[PDB]
Amino acid sequence: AHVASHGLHGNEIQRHITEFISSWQNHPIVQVSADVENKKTAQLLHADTPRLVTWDAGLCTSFKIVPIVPAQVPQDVLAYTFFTSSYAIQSP
Amino acid sequence: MKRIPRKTKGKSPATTEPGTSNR
Amino acid sequence: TLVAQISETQYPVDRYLDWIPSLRASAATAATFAEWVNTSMKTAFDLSDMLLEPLLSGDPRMTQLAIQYQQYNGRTFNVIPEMPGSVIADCVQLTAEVFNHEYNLFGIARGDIIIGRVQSTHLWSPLAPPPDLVFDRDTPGVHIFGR
Amino acid sequence: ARAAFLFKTVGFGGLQNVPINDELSSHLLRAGNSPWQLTQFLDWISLGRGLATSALVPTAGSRYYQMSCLLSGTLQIPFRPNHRWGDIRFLRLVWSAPTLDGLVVAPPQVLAQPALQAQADRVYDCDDYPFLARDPRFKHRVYQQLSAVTLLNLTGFGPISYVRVDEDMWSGDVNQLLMNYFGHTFAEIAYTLCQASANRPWEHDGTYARMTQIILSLFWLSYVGVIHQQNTYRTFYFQCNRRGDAAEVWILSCSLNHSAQIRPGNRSLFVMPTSPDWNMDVNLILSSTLTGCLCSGSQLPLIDNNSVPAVSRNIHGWTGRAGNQLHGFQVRRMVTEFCDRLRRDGVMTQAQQNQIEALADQTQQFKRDKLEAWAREDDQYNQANPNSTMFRTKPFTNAQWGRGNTGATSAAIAALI
Amino acid sequence: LPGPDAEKWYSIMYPTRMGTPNVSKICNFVASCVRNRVGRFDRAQMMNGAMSEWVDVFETSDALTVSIRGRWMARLARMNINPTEIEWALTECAQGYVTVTSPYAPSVNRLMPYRISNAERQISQIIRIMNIGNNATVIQPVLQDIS
Amino acid sequence: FPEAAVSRIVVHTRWASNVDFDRDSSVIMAPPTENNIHLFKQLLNTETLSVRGANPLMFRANVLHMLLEFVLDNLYLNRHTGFSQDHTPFTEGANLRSLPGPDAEKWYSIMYPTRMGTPNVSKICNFVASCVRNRVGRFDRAQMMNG
Amino acid sequence: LPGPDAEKWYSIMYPTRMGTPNVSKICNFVASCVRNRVGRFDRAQMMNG
Amino acid sequence: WIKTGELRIRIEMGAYPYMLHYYDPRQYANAWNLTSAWLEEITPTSIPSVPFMVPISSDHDISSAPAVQYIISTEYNDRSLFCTNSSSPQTIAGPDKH
Amino acid sequence: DCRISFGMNGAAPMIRDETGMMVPFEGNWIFPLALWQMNTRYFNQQFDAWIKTGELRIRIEMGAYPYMLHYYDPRQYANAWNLTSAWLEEITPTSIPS
Repeated sequence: AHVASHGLHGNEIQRHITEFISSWQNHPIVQVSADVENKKTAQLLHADTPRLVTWDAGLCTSFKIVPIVPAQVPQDVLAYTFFTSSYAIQSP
Repeated sequence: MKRIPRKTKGKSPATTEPGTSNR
Repeated sequence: TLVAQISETQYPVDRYLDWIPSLRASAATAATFAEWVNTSMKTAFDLSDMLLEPLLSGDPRMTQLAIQYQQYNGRTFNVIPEMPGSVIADCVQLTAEVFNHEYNLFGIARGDIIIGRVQSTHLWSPLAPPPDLVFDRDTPGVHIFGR
Repeated sequence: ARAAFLFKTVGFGGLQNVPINDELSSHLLRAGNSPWQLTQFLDWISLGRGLATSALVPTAGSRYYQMSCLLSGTLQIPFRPNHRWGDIRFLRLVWSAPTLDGLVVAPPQVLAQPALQAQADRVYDCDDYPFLARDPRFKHRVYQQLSAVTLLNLTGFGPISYVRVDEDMWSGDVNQLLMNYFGHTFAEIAYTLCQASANRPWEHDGTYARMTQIILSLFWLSYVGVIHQQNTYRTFYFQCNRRGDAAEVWILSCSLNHSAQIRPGNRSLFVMPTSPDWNMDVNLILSSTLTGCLCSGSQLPLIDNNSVPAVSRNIHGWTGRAGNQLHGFQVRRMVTEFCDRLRRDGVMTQAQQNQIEALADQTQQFKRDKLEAWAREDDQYNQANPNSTMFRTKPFTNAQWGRGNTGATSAAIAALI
Repeated sequence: LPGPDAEKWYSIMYPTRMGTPNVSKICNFVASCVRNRVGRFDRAQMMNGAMSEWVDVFETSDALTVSIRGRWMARLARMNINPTEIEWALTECAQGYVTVTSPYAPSVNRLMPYRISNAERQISQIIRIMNIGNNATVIQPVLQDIS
Repeated sequence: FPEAAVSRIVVHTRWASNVDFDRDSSVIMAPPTENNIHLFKQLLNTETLSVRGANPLMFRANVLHMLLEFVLDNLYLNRHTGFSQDHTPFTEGANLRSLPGPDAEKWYSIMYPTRMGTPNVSKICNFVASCVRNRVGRFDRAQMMNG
Repeated sequence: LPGPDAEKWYSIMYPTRMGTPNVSKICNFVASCVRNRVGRFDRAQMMNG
Repeated sequence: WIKTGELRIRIEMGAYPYMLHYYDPRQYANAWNLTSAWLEEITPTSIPSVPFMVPISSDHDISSAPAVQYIISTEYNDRSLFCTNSSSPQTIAGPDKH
Repeated sequence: DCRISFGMNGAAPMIRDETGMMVPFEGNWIFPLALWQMNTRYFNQQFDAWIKTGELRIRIEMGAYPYMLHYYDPRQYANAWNLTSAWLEEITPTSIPS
């Protein structure tokens, strides 16, 4: 979990922003967002910092196609069949 | 998926190493 | 075929496992060995009666069975049956021949070992060491010991 | 789109056996038994304080050369006509398995018989050893090194690199993808790219092949001074921390509104440091490694026979009849060429140049005294033990410390824009 | 996509998936499209584990939104720094009483957006100066807390 | 094959067998990370001073016996079970032999490497990619048949 | 067909569907038939919906 | 002498059973304990499996850390090794087997 | 300017020279006492292991220092590590024990 901070991958909690460590004494110091609920021996980052990095795992579109007036019509083909299985037709 | 809550309102083998002893 | 590979018999057979240490079995030792070679075969074929028992009554380190009888005039008649092949025997040897190569797959390692400190950060396998960490009898500055 | 896979083993420096012994070869197997892992050729330092020394491996070039030897001997075992891989030994070394997975100590039965009398300057064609010919993946996995080596074995000088310029490479989102490299050091960008080449075979004109070529391009153009903070290539330019210092640190930086005019067309050439001080310049030596990977998948233009020693002429995939020539250069001298341009374009003050040069001088001296001294240490050993002669670093001659053609190639590179 | 029923979205992400079962305006379209441009198109050469560090894919989306996120990307990427730089910075600030070292392994997909132009910092600090607006209350602390 | 950092081969007679009669002479070995000393001390290692540990002079003797059981335990005839016509893209139209019992398709994955495609970029796939498609399943059959 | 288990009838409506898995008089037949003549053959040009 | 001195002994054995102890390469590891216990338990009759301490191969860059060993083989014996990081693209550090 | 660059993928870690050369943890080094004091933890952690069972030897420059003696019976094994381990570990940017 820790070494991840150096680039070495899983062979620290994201809550960490700053991980400092002195060489002449045993007393590490880590900073966490002031908005957290567990300031347990952690130091704080008060700055009103903006969230630049954000992710979207969904679709990268901002327009959607909608039905205004529904309708249902008869069709020659009703579904796809494979051996005994049968899958339905899903349009885009 | 993860989730980061908003802080604002929106539009809504011995292993004992030889130097690790604390002094 | 087997026993002849742990004792000194004059039976001609290819020895493939001579590199695996073994003493020179005495009749007594050979015997107990036989008993296993015996029972193992019985339990494998679901036999519950005799089979080889009689041969295990004294120095089973044998070569070949034969029977004869004598006449009052001293002449004798010796009958030595011509033993044919043996699937079991050959198979044992076949697999033994393979063992001589795939020996590791069977949990056995060949060669010797070397006890000595080696502190480093390298990642070579101790089962496949780098040449200059191993030395042999015909190496300079070595000392060999005896009893 | 490469189709001929051959490499050239190293030659003896006037020795009567490959310039490597047991002690050395054993110590090289750093990251394991595989002589194909990357961390066997290059170490990774968080840079800027550079110059790693070792009792047996003085410089970074020292290692690069040594590996070249190790592979040069060992490889001759399976490349014999009988293609046997573990019946004969080479210095008490023997291959682990057919797929040349790793190296190990020769079995007693083998140590009993004489070793393989390996020869020098040999040229082999992978496709001859069955196992390699049948599995393209395997072949590719290995060639990475094999080519990287021949790029250090074609000439008695340093590691050859490939510089190309062609606006047609920027076709597609290739541009977008590069910007992700902004902020990283050359060393980092190269190490990673090199490491990731063997993952799987790639197409000769794919986003990989292209980017790696562009990076090389960018690096060199900056190294020489053609591209810079106020004369960028599509806003890209490598900025050096403090040119001349012992260990240089270049970072891919961005600069807007100073893009230079690039001439349409496809142009390329080969470069190579000739001054011994390359054994201590991590970037120069990485740049070659990277080039090597490029070759593992793409077929570059042949190198003109007349630019390389006899032994290495007409090598199907590398040297040919009439092709591009090699451009050598002294490290120190180039430093000035670098400066002159920057100064002239008004990015560097005369004063600053004077400082840099002064440093570069100081460095050269330092780096030389070392190399030159370790050299003796070697000859001293070779006389002491004639049965295990070797070289901890590629041999070099006093002549190699000259300027010879620096200005020439300097201009040549600049002429790619 | 992440979550349950990933195959539920396929139908919407790739028009070409639905065949051309019937004779409908919808199908007339699908019939018109080319088969080969769907799914993963190109991927990164570098990878952690068996997963690629990045990839290019065909899928429903809108040029505008894509184009926007494209620039947003760039902008951030330009703000990149690498630990080595941090070493120099923190160390220099210390006026030489300590020395920072930030170790790290090789990677190109390690985004650390922190670099900007002085111009930007100036503009920003002019805003700060205007904020005071002669209200001692705003300064009072800075001065004190520093002392 | 196993998807893991390290995998080794091990001897284990009839681990995947399904017989009518049990010769019950198995040679089962455990993974090298555990102790197998027991396989080499079944014999003359009776009057020992330590539970763990075998006697080297009885090695060959023990090993031989082991090879004997390795054979005895494998003395069977290979029974012919039915097949199924497979239409998985990778083994299209092949006739895979189905073992007896439930989940016959569970074993396919192990009986035919080539079945799993080449989905990802892994050492495993690099292999599968290397194999030839056509050699899997039923290869040749008898002309005579009952039913 | 209409109703449930329409795929139940396929087996009877189209001989050619069952492959040629085994060596049986039945298969010898199926093997003999031509693949292309099964299912819809030709349709009207006019249509509602 | 063996432990902290400069004595190294090659025990001639011929053939021998072995046992493996895998360890995390990026952490200290001293095999003296095992090799001690091995020597301790040798007998005019017995001889426990020889213990080897091998590193865990990895499909990604890792930090290094000291490792003290006392027992190595004298010829290849890792033949039972089938494959390292089988599910990954390649082995970066440690024994690489395909 | 001395600093340390960790090792990776089996490679060895290295500390920086005074001329800017980076060497591995072995050989003969020279440390002015102060230098250690200002980094006790980090150093003890990185070097101790190599000093004890490895091949590293350091000469700490002190000038003058108080000393204490520990006599022992020559006919019986005696290892002074435990004693010197404590010393090194108890060094501070403000103190050193006899």
